[PDB]
Amino acid sequence: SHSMRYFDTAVSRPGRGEPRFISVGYVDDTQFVRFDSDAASPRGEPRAPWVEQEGPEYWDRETQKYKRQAQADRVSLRNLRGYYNQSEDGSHTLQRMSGCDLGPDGRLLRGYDQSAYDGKDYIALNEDLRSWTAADTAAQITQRKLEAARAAEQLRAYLEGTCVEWLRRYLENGKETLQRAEPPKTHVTHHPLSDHEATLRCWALGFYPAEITLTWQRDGEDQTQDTELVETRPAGDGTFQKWAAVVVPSGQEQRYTCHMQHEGLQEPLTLSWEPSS
Amino acid sequence: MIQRTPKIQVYSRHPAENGKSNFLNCYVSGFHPSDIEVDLLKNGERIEKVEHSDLSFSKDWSFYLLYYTEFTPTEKDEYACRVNHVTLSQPKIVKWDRDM
Amino acid sequence: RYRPGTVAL
Amino acid sequence: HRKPSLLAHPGPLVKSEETVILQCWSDVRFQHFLLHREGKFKDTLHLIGEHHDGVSKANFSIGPMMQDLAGTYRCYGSPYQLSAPSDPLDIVITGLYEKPSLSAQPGPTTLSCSSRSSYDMYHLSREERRFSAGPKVNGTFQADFPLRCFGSFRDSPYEWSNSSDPL
Repeated sequence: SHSMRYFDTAVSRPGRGEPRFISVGYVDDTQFVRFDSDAASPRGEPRAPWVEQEGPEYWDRETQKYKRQAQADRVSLRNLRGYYNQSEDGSHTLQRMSGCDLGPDGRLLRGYDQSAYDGKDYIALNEDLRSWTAADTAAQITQRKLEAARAAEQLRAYLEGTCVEWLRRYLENGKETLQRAEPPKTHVTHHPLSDHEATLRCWALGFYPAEITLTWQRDGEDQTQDTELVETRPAGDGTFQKWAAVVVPSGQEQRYTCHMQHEGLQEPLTLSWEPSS
Repeated sequence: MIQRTPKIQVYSRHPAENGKSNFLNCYVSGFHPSDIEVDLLKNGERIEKVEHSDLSFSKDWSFYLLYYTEFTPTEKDEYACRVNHVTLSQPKIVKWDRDM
Repeated sequence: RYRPGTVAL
Repeated sequence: HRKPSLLAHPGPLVKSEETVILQCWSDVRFQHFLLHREGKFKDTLHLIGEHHDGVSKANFSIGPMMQDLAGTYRCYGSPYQLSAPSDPLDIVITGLYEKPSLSAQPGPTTLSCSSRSSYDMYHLSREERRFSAGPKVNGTFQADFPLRCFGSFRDSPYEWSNSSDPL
């Protein structure tokens, strides 16, 4: 089971030029493409080697789509400023998620084209790829225009056809990096907090994909209600990191174990703080 | 109009070994809108060559970014990340604890 | 492969 | 300081991507021409003056016709001193939605333009005139002209839907 998603951000900047349109593309947790309407010569660029060998005819087409989308999102920002009766002097954000989810069989699991306005859900293509769901009465106007323009047909065809095909191709051409397990490297660190307290931090480093779970357990008790869990970080090289900390009484840490389930493993790992001596 | 404050994480790509090369990372996530000011600090002094990822966001529509730089850590060298955002009245300083 | 163009919102 | 003529070639109603030309001219010999669009996206363009047969003309190429290029245009004919604004020219983009259907009662040669896409307005032309739709019982929306058609939405009366069946 895999995924391909495009994330778009259009931000209006009234007195300082056209709205900035940024679009990034992902296969699962791996970015492969990028577009920035503020670059010197705005062009869709590759960000993963398994799209660098696509012809210039590919990148020219993608770039044309991106420029047109920048214009259409400028227009959309204007229209939504109108719909909500908002001033022409504020900065507003329009976001989009589009793309296809592939089941374990490779067939289309789910087609997505959803849009948020100022971080709030605005309008979403429904799973039948034939109807829309509008969050308020301004989005109903957008729904009527979308319907009259047969937008769900073009989108339904992109999602059912081009999206799934090219995701299959991306997945094969980068079968190694993309379909590899890649489990996390682990260890447990000990840090003196104060008299009668000290922190145990459990590390998971260098893993792909990003989905992972670590939990601290004292002997049996599940201290998630007391565990400090940071959100999963990018290490910077396409892999991910995470840690979980628990505050414990000094000299009582052997009761604690870190339990770690991830894709690149079978047996969920259980590791404890081990001083070397 | 919804506004979310950023969560900030200062960390190196790999566990710091003195004299060995590494990447200093500041990860900002969960914020809205996308306008954000992030700088890295050596001795509380700003750092020139600081690259950042392309602006992307999460399924709840909040944005995230990775600002990073090359560095080689020292016992006595110190590093921080400063973040300013409309949700904040004064920028947050978050120092690089190599144990976090 | 990016999605195809649509009318504005 | 005499208002010029603004003429849309080959007409005021443009289809998407189709470059259309706005001609501004007068027997008054300004060496500068300023074209102003009011509407969704206000804008102002500068062409320098052309002189031919006693008329100063100016051919404003407005390019691949997009939504942001529809609106109401005037032009003004010494860079600072400008003329009185020309008569207004409503320039619309067409080609965005599904075209409607034209029934008539009774004769073929009380019209009607129909679609179940709930347009807010409808329009006409020959080689204009408008009316806003009113819904009904079978799930359709309707307007009819007492006596070529287009649809449009209330917030954008310059973005029209597709050249319907001729008649």
